[PDB]
Parts: sequence; structure tokens; C-alpha cells
Amino acid sequence: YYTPMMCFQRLLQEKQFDEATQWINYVYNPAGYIVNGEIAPWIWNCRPL
Amino acid sequence: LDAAAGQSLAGQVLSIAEGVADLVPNVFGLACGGSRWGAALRASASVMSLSATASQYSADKISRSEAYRRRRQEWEIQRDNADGEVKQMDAQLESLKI
Amino acid sequence: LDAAAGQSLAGQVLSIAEGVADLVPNVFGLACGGSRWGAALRASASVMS
Amino acid sequence: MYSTAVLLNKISPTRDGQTMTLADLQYLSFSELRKIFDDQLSWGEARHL
Amino acid sequence: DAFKTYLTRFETVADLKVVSAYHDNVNSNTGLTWFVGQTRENLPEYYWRNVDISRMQAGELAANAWKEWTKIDTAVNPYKDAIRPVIFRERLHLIWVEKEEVAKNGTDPVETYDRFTLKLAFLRHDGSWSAPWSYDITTQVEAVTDKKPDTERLALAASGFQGEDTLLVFVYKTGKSYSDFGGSNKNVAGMTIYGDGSFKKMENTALSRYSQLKNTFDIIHTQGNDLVRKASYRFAQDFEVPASLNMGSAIGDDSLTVMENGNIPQITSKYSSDNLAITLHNAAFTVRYDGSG
Amino acid sequence: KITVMAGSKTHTFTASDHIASLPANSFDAMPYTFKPLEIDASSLAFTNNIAPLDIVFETKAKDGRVLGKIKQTLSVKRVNYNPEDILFLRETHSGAQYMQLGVYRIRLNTLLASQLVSRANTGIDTILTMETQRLPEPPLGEGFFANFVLPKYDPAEHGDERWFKIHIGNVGGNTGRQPYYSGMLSDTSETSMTLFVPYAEGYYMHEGVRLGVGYQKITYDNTWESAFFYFDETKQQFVLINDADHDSGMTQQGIVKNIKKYKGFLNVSIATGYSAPMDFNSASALYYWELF
Amino acid sequence: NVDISRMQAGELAANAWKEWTKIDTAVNPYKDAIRPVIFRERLHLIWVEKEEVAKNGTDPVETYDRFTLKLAFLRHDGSWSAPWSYDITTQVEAVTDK
Amino acid sequence: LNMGSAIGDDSLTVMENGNIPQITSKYSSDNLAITLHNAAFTVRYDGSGNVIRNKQISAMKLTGVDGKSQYGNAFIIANTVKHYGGYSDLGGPITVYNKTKNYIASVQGHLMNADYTRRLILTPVENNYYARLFEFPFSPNTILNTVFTVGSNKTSDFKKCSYAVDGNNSQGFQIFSSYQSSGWLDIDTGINNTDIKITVMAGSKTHTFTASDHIASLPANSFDAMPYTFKPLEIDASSLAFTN
Amino acid sequence: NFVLPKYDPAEHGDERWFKIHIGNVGGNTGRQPYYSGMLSDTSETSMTL
Repeated sequence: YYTPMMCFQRLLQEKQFDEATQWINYVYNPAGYIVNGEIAPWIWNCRPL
Repeated sequence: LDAAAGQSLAGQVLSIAEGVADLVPNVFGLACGGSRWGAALRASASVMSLSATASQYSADKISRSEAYRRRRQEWEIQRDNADGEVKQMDAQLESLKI
Repeated sequence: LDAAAGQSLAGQVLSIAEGVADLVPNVFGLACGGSRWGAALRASASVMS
Repeated sequence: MYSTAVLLNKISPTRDGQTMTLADLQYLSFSELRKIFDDQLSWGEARHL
Repeated sequence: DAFKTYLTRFETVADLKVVSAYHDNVNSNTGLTWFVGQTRENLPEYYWRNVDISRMQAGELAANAWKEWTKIDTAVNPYKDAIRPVIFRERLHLIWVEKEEVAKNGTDPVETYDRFTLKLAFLRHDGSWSAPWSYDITTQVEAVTDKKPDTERLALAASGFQGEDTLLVFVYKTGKSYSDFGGSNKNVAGMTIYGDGSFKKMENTALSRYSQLKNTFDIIHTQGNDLVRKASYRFAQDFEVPASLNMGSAIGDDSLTVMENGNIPQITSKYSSDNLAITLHNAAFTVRYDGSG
Repeated sequence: KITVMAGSKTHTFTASDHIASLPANSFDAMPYTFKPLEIDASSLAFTNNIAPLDIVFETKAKDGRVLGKIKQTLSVKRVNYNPEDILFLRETHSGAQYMQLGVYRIRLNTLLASQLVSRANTGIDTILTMETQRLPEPPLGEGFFANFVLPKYDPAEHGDERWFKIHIGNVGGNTGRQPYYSGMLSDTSETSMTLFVPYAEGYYMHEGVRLGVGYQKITYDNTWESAFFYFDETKQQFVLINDADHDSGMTQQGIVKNIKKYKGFLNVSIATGYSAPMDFNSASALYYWELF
Repeated sequence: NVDISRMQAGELAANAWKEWTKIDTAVNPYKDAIRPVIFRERLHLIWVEKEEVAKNGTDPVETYDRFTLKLAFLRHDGSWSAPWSYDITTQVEAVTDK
Repeated sequence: LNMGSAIGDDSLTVMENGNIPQITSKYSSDNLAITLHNAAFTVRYDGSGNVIRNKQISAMKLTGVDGKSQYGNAFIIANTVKHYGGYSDLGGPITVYNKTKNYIASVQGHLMNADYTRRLILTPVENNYYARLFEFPFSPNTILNTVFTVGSNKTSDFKKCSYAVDGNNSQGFQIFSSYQSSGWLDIDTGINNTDIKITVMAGSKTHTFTASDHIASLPANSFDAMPYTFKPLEIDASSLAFTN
Repeated sequence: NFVLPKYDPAEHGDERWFKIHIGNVGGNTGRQPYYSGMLSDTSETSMTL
């Protein structure tokens, strides 16, 4: 949870966007998640939340 | 700087040769042994240290070169501005004559 | 420069291994001993430096 | 592992009358092809094709 | 001059002679093959690389199938060529042996035997190497060398048994053939190491259990002094299967229910003559009522 | 139910007979566990020593609706320790290492740096030239080189397809064919290529060693159609067998009388004393691409 | 090194020679047993070393001289690779008549 | 040793990979003996890169009714060939004449017209369709640059006529593509066993070894690249003038 | 695994919270609180200890 947003926040601070969105999709993705060629049933890409 | 970094880039072979040369026992007779245990590890550590040293040198060299390049660009632009002002006030001057 | 810093960051493992490996006595036979006393401490000094 | 021809034959025909080709089935992502041929092969063979 | 220095580095990297290879598989059709090689100069530095022969098209191999050489920065000084790559915890490890001329205390003649140090170390996620674990195998090497390590060529083979996450390393003496392990055959002494550092010499029957790996030994070919080296292999009893599997969850039909935690944690395979028997233990899942949102 | 399919075997275990602990009955999360399941699997098609099996969790209700179908697949790997099929590294006395996997040989290292030294002691120009780019390299062990010229493509003889598979025959213990090479045929001219036949002592079985070609719609792998070779010891060199029709010949097992010219290939011969040029596709290809 | 091809029978211009060049190798040869050689059409430099050693298991600790043959070759940068070493003590003892 | 390659004479051929890989020297008392093992090179029919190459060599390599081959045969080609007129100057049809088997082999790089089944026409006037000499059809509508089988002894007539008219369908003329040919040139791809040779000269010794007596493996006889290899050559050279 | 009833003020009473206690262990035959939880007044509470 902390390191993904560390990298994401730094990327946003350097005006990089597409790699930053790709990065933060590790924790949340409005389009859901793809696992094993299929749409995920969970909602957030981080279990403890 | 280039010569210094390059020559520091060639101490590793000698240092590792030292490491592999020290392992042989040096005392013998009726009291054999004396090999410097773990010396090769310190040789590897030293080659790492001097490699980092040379890399530092290289980074400083290139940073300095780029500093000169920027200074050159600045000179160029301000010289262009000087020339622009020169011909501009030449046009002003012909206006004053008429 | 990052590569230089990182490869500096990996001398500690080898230096500590050197320090601990020096403790074993190097001479033997009828005249044993010769262990490099206080070597581990110099290894620690090297790692911090 | 698997024979491509054996699998395509296992799914054959293409519902138009002839055997399908790999180019015929561009066709659809993994999940919905696992659905459209659920009773006719296994997961691993679907992954293969 | 910059081109010259690059040419120097190219020749010292290009003349590399490979010296050991290992295969992380129980067959010769798929997997990743790992090479370690030594330079032409007289200095102990080593390079490793690996290659995918899954893409091997039976006699043709594309460039991308390989990987460039990579330096190993560990200060290893292995005796002759007893150096070898192995894979367990699905991660790389390097194994080698060291010779040191030690004298046993309390002898009026100070004899100088050779302690043999088995050193194992693994490459981490940055290529940085942890310090090597060291084990004493002087007794076993002396036994298999027949008190003459120098006269006869020595070698070791490393294999990863993931059935219990252990390492099967065998030190032996070079020969044209090899008999079964265990008992009367005194050429091969193995060593099992667990994932922490606990080393164990194995008795006869435990040795014989792995008799079939005898095909991957470094054999003097029948043409005199010819030496052919064979790549080690990961070993399975006879059929490798993963000890656990899972597929998590799936959305139920009609968007009214789901199932989840589909797992088979304990998978065992038993081979009785011809029969292969699979036993799944506490295979389970769960079905719970919810829609799609 | 759980269904397990492997080979021709299909075992279905339901909660009726392999239930571990039956859960409560409500709208809540119902966890389902089973007795340790035994499944016999020996009828598997171990293609390349790997056999796939599939496991399906079938959940359904009494109304006929299916709660769901979980599909998962496993691979079972046959330990294969035959002497012939374990790759092993060999070295020539010239110092060119290579690996052998069954019939195939792959060069690993290289032996060019010496000539780079020789040229680079002169001006740089000498390094980056065709002659250096085509430096000879020693053979990949003991063996020979054979030149083949293949006819111009014809839909009548070759047929639907223009590519062709050259296969090896009598080697090791595999008397049958083994695809040794593939090519594409020229529909404007005849195709020239050179292939490195490997060797080992007594490696060939009966009737020398075969070199057959498959065109699709046709393949000349019958008797005395594929090219035949042997290592003649009185000449200490490799010699063909069937360059033409002949009435007597010295095969690896002696005197043979029924000899017919090789079919299919436009021409077959032995490139005696031929050195392979500097290869750009070996394991060390990337270094060459970088350097040149 | 120098090219005597342009020798005009006793006379040569200066350019035929080449300036001196330091060998940075840490060579400490015994007396003057040091020599240059060429193969692979490249320089190699050879020398021998004296080491005072005592054979193990002798009640009198005699001090023979192990003679170490060291060969090192120059690279394209001028760096010196560390030397191969060989043992020729027996042959040197035989030809020196002990 | 190696010379690499060199361009053949008359800008029609090239000799490649001239190399002598194995040199052995033996000194028997006085005698000096040089043995060259697996001396070899290769021959490849190709030009410097012009119209002459890309057209005439493709004429050579393609064959016709006789059944492949037509090799070692005399041909009447043109020195320089240039655009003369037409709709659009594509590859254009240029022919070559086998005299031994009197074949008209015309090649065109690409076509423009897909309706008129145009004629290979060779006329001495370029301006009178009724003065036509050579007319030849198509089996395929598109041209595949096929053989046309002169039939009779018209070598000199082929020499005199020029201006290969492409279209020359019922409309009378319809210039598609004609090419000027300037003067004409004679070639013969035939080679003899005695024709090819290696000469070694040293001192007063001149040893000539031909394929007639020092051939290792005789290659194919076709329009492809023929690799030539010789028996291990012995050359005695003892009477050399060792200056310096 | 324990599944606990939906909260009812009649059968449970004032409080929706519950204390799961351990009994016969060690030398303590008496009660020892082992766990605490909140009961669901809308559904059944599922937990594994």
C-alpha cells in the first residue's frame, strides 16, 4: 500500500502520467482487475482496505 | 579527468591478483599455515570501492562538460540579442536622419 | 552516479564476510593461533565508512 | 504439448459447415471463448489456442 | 582510444569459456538452461548466463533466446573447476569447493591434509550476492578421492529436489561409467541441505533412492583422456507436480452467487510400478450469495 | 461435484460419497470440503514427457440452473533421463566449445578475438571489413559439411507448398526420421545451401546415414531415395553412397549391390575442407551486432 | 620498439624509433631474467621470480629456491592483464647444477 | 591466403571466395615443396549492376521448352539499351537469342496493360506493322517472360533487326515499350575442362594445373554459382632467387 | 468454524457484543475470555478461530 503510492506520487510530481496510471492501477482500478483471463470479483486491488 | 578515471578503472585486475596471490601459505617448515584468510573478500571490496571512485569521476566530468554546453548556449543567445539590438538601433538611426 | 552509489551500497556484505572469516586461526601445527584479533571491528568500520 | 489441428478439429466445424481456421477465430478474448466452447475443451487447451 | 578500450573489454568478455550448465527441469524439452563460465586470464572471476531452449526449433535457435554474460562479484577461488549453478527456492545459487592445506594438531610430524570447504551463495534481486554458507566435507571428499584428491579429477553435481525443498549435491571422482549409489560404491558421497543451512550426509538407502540421477555425471569418454561435461538437472521421483494449486474465485452464473477460495493445498503423487496415483487432500472452496454490484 | 479428466479416465466425486464435512444450510457463505480424493492416472499421452489433465468444479442447483463451472488444468512431467537425450558439452582440440542435444549441435563460445588482435595492431579500418566479417571458424566437433542444390519450385512436383523439411534418418538410436532443417524454395532459381552433419564413433546404424527431403504432397524417404553417407576409415573421411545408380558400394556394413541415385535433390555433394563463415545468429550474435 | 626496415645500412631517421613506455605490472624479476616476446601477433612479457621455500616434512628446514615463470600480455588500452604463472623449479635446478 | 573476390571480365560474371586455406611447406635437403590443400573458389554469373545484368542474366537463368538448361550456349545481347517510347517505361521487354538452340528469351520487369494480348514483335523498321518479322503470342495473359523458339537460322537476321515492339496488336502499332539496343555483343557461357586453370610461378618454375588433371569435385553445369575445388596441389619451388 | 445467530434483543438482550471464552485448558478449569465480537442484527456471523 505505501510503496505503490510512493512511486505513483513521485511520477505525478514529474508530469509523467501513463506510467503513473499503470502504476497506481496496482492498488485501485475503476475498470476492475484482470486475473487469469477474467474479470475480478473484488473491488480494490489491496486486500486490507 | 579522463586519464584519472580510466587508470583507476584498471586497478581491479591487480587488486584481484593480490587477493588470489595471498591465499598461498607463507610460513612453512615445522609451523605451516599463515594464509591470510578471507583476504580475497577484502580484495573484492577494494575493487568495488575503486570502481565507485572512477564512476564518481566520470559523472563529475560529464556534468562539468554539460555545464559548459549550457554556458555556451547562453552566450549564443545573448550575443544574438546584442546583434538584434544593434541592427534595431541602426534602423532607429536612419529614421533620425530622415 | 546512481550505479556508483548502489555498487558502493553492496560492499558491506563482502566486508563483513571478510571480517568474520578472518577470525579463524591461520597458523597451526605445533604453533597454533594467529587469529586477527579485532578484525571484525575494522570490518564494521569499513562497512560504516 | 498439444496439436493445433487436433484442437481446431475438436472444436470443428465453425458452425458455417467447414472446419474453422485460427484466422477465422480472431475472435474474442479468452473468457468469452471459454464460454462459447465450455463443453468442448479444457482450460489449458483454451489457453494454448 | 575509446574504441580500443571497448575492444579490450569485448575480447575479455568474448573469449569466455563456459564450464558448467544446469537445467531447471526433469526433461529436455522445456525450461531455462543456465551456464557459468570462466575467463581466459588467470584470475578467478566468473560469468553467468541463461538461455531458453523451449523456443528451440530442433537445430535452430534465434538470438533473443539467449542472455548476455553477467559478472559474479563474490571472490570465489574454486579448486580447478568444481564450480556449478543450481536453482532452488526457484532462485539461483552457486556452489563450489575450496582446498586449504591444514595440519592436524598434536602430531609429531605435521602432516598437511586438504580441508575441502563447500561454499554456497545465492544471487539476490539486485545481483548482489549474500555471503556464502560454508560446510565441512573434507571427510567425504577424502573417502571418495581414496586419500588422493590430486591424482584423480574431482567433480560435483547439484540438483534441486522441490518435493521437500532440499538440495542434492554429489561429490565424486571422474570415471568412464558409474554404478548405483549406496553401499559398496565408494565413488560418490552426497550431501542434502535444507533451506536454512542444516546439512546431512545420507546413508545407503537414502542414497540409492536417487540412483537414477547417475546419468548426469561428468564422464571420461571411451576415447582416452576425452572429458565431456554433462549439465545437471532438477530431479523428481518420477513425475513432477506442484504440491498445491488454486484458482481463487469465479462469478457464479446469472450474477446471483459466487464461489471463492478454490484451492487444493496438498497434492501427492505415488508411483507403484506402472501406476501413477494422485491424492488431493483437503481440497475445498466456498459458495456465497452476492451479485455483481 | 468435482470432475477429474485425464486421458480416457473421468472420475466424478460428489458430496454424496466424498464429502469431508457438510456445511450449514442458509443464504450465508457455505464452505465445502472433501475427503482426500484418489485419482488413478496412467493412461496419459506423455507428449514430450508432459501430460495435461483437467479438474472442473461443477456447482448446480436442483432447478437446473448451474451455480458455476470452475476449470483448472495441470501438467504432469515425466522424468526422462535417457543417456541420448541429456545435453552435454564438448570441446574440440581447436578450442571451440559446443553443446550436443541428441542429434543437434550448438556452438557456444567463439574463437575470433585473436584475429581481431592481429588486425587491430594495424589501423582500425582493417577490423570493420568484409574479410574480418567472414573469418573462418573451426568445425563443431567431428563431422562434415554437405552442399545441397534444390530444384526450382514447381506446383506440379512439389505441390501446394513451397517450403520443405529436410530430415535426418539413421543417427543415434533413432532410425526413423527427425526434422533436421527447414527451407523455402525459390520459384525463380535453384536453392543452394550447406549443412553440417555431426558425427560420433559408431553413431550411425545400418546403411550409413540418411538425408531425406519432404515437399508436402510428396517425400522421397523410400529406399535409396534420400542421400546416404558414411565415414570411410580407409580414407579417414566421410564419403557419400548414392550419387548415381551403381552395382557395388561400401556402406557402413560392407558390400551393397542395389544402389540408385538420390532423388528429389537437384544435386548433393560434400564440401571438402570447407570452413563455415563467421556466424551472426549464434549465442554470441548480439556481441557481433554490437561490434560491427 | 623500432622498425629497422627503413635501415639504410647504419643510418636511420628518428621516427623509426618509438618513445619509451612504462610497464605498470608490478614485476620484480630476479636480476635480469626479463624478456619480450610476440605471439598472436601481440606482445607478451616474460620473467622469472625467486622464492625461498622449504620442502615440507624435513627435520632440517632447507631453503631451496622455487622459480616462478610469469607471463603477462599487454591489452589494447595498455593495461596489463595479470600473469599466468608456471613452476619450472626442477628444470632450472637441473640446468643450474644445483 | 585469400584474394576475396574479383569482378569477372565483360561485366557479366564474378569470381568469389578465392582462398587457399591450408599451406604446408616441406624442406627435403635442398628441395622446397609447397602443398596447397582444399584450394577453392566459386563462379557466379552476375554483372556490375545495370540493365545488362538485371535483364540478360535473368534471361539466362529462366529457361523454356528444351527443359531447363540452355546452358553453355552462345547469346547475342546488346551493348547499351535505352528507353525509346511508349505509354510508360516499366521494365520493358528485352530479348536474348540462343544461337545453338535458336531461342528468343524476352524478359519484362513489369506490365501495364491487362487487356490486349500483345505480341513479342521484332521488326527492322519500328514504323511498319506490315514489315513485321517476328511475332510471338502469350500462353498466360500476363507475361511470364517465356521462351519463343526462333526455329530457323535467323542469327544474322536477329542481329539486323532491332526495336522489339511490345503491343503490336490488331490496332497496328500501339507502342507499349521499345528499347534501343545500340551495337550487339556475343557471349558464350560454355567452359571446358581444360579452360579453367590455376598457374603457380616461382623462379623458373611455371606449373599449370587445370581441372583436367587436378580437379577435386566438379560442380553442376548450369546458370547457378559453381564452386570449384582442386586436388591438393604439389608445387616444387627450390630454385628461388632469395634476395634478402 | 463458528456461525452465530442473528442478534435478537429477546434472546440476547441489551448488548449485541459477545465474548467467546475458553474453558478446559492448562490448569484453568474456569472461564478465560478467548475472543470478542459484535453480532450482526441483519445476518449470521461467520468466523474461524
